[PDB]
Amino acid sequence: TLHSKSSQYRRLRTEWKNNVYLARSRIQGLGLYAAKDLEKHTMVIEYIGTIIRNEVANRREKIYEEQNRGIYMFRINNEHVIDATLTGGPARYINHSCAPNCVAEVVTFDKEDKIIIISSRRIPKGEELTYDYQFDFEDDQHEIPCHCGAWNCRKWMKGHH
Ligand SMILES: Nc1ncnc2c1ncn2[C@@H]1O[C@H](CSCC[C@H](N)C(=O)O)[C@@H](O)[C@H]1O
Ligand SMILES: [Zn+2]
Repeated sequence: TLHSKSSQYRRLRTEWKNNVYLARSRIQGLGLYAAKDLEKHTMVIEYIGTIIRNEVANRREKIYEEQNRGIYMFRINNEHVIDATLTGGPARYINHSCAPNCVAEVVTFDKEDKIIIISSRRIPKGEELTYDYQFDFEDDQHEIPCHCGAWNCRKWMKGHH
């Protein structure tokens, strides 16, 4: 079926290169933009990387912090993180917004769990892609100023300089 989840994912693997482009962000550093008008609830790009445990992720983040380099991770849940720092794709440049246009959802395809960035509304060509990073207050991580610039911006987020 053309509109099934598995078919959407299969189309994603061939189309994602045409959905997005990397450019200077209107938020911070580099960001990811819609290369074309994207319909609502459409799969945009997969957050690829290496699935690791919290223990492993915290040890990696220390390693990275000692280098002059960005850290690129997506937390799936309390147990696992996708580390995109070494093996990620352009989805790792997607910035946080307190008022985002995309959502990240787990999708299972041929025996694997995947994080797919999905539009939560129509996105015009040239608009920056964002999702909400999901920083819970219960300690866990550090936190930096948020510069997403939205009206309801919580002024803080999880991350690094
Ligand atoms: N709304 C926002 N406000 C401030 N910093 C942000 C942000 N969204 C993303 N970032 C920064 O981007 C990182 C997440 S990865 C996003 C890619 C990053 N902009 C880059 O050019 O490499 C975090 O370390 C954070 O510092
Ligand atoms: Zn914000």
